[PDB]
Amino acid sequence: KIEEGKLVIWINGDKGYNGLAEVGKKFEKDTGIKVTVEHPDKLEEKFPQVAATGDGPDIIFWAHDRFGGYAQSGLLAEITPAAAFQDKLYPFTWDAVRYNGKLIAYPIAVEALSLIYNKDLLPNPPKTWEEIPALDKELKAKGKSALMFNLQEPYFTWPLIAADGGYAFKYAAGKYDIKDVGVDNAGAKAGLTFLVDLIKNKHMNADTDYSIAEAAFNKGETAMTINGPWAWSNIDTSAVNYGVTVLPTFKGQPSKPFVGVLSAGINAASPNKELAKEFLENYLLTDEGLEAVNKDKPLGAVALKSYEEELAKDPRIAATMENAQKGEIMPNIPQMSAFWYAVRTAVINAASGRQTVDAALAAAQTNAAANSVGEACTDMKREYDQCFNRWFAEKFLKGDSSGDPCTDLFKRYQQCVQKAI
Ligand SMILES: OC[C@H]1O[C@H](O[C@H]2[C@H](O)[C@@H](O)[C@@H](O)O[C@@H]2CO)[C@H](O)[C@@H](O)[C@@H]1O
Repeated sequence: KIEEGKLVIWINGDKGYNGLAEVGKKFEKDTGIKVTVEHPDKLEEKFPQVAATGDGPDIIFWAHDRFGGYAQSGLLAEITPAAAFQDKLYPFTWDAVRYNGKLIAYPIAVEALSLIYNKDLLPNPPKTWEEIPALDKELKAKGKSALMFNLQEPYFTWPLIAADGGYAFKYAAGKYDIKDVGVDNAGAKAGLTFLVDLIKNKHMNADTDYSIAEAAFNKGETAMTINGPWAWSNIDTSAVNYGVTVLPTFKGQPSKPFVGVLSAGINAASPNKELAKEFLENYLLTDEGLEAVNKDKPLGAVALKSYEEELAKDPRIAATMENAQKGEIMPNIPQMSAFWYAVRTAVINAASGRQTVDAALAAAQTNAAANSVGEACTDMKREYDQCFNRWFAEKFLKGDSSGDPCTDLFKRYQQCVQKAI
C-alpha cells in the first residue's frame, strides 16, 4: 500500500512531468522527503481502481471533470486552503474544483484547445470550418494537407460538435439534469456530419490520432492542427513556424471547446496528506514551481495570479483564453466519465463508417443517459445499504430492533430504478 514519508504523484504523459520532478527534487532537498513522479498509461481509469484498495499515488493530476467521480466514491480528501491562499488563485478555478459545497483539489492551470497553424504554408489561417475543404484540396495538389488532429479522443472534436448546439448536461439551479444528454440534437449532428464529410471527401483520415497528427504538423506536412498548450513545446524544437489562434467558426458560431482546469487532488487513502498540502501550496503553486513545469510543457493559463500576469504577454496564452471564453468549463459530476465514453465511441464509429452520424449519436445519447441515471440510482442504493448495514449489525443482530428505519431510503432508490425503466 501507499508508503508513509514519501510522495508519489501521478500525472498525464502529455504534461511537464520532468519539470514537476524538478519541483519534487527541490522539495526533497529542503525537507529530505522523496518525491517520485510517474505517468502511468490511462492513469485516469487506473486511479479509481487502485485507490479503492487504498493504493495509488498520494497526489493525482488530471483535468477537473474526473474529480467529482473520484470524490463521490470517497477517493479524495477534502482540501481546506486558508483564505489568504485561495485569494492567490482566480476564483473561477476554485469553482471548477468545488463539488457538493466542498473543495476537492487544487487548481493548477486552465487548458483550452486552439487552432495551431503553420505560418509558412498558411500566413492567414481560415476563419471558418466551411473553408477547410477548399483549402485542403489546394494543399493536396502540392502534396500537403489542410488539417490533421486527434480523432480518437472526443475532447478534440467536441468544439465542432458543440458549436451549433451540442452539449453534455443541462445545468440549472445548482443541479445538473442527468436524465438528459445533449449529444443527439440538430447542432450536434450538423457538427459531426461536417467532420464525417471531411473524411468522406478525403480531407482527413479516420484513424488520425495524436501521434500521426503531431508528426504531420511538426514535420511540415499539414498546415493546421488542433491541440493544447502542452503540445507547443515539441513544435518549438521542430522546424515549423507556428501561430496559435481562435478555432474556426461553424455555421457562423464560435467553436466551443470544453475547458479543463488541470487540478491536483489528494488520495483519501494517503498517509501523507499534510506533506502533499505543503508540496502543492508552497512548492508547485508558486511562480518558480509553475515556471519549472511550464518550461517542460506549457501549462496554459495558470490559476496562480502572480505567474499568470507574466504569461499573459504570450499571444499563445491570449489565444488559449479567447477559445476558453468561447467554450465552456466542463462539468465535474461523476457522470462525465459516461458522457465521454459514449462520445468517444460515437465519433470513432461515425468517422470510421461503422455507424451513420444519426445512429452513432442516437446511441451515444441512449447509453450516456442510461449510465448517468444508473450512477444516480447506484448512489441511492449505496445510501440505503449504508443505513441498512449499520442498522442490521448495530441494532438487529444485537437484539435491539423495533423496526427497519431504512425503508424510505429503499423506496427512493426503487423509484429511481422504476423511473429509469
Ligand atoms: O477525450 C475525452 C477526455 O477529454 C479530456 O481529457 C483531456 C485532458 O483534459 C487534457 O489534459 C489532455 O491531456 O487531453 C485529454 C484528452 O486526451 C477530459 O479531461 C477527460 O476526462 C476525457 O476522457
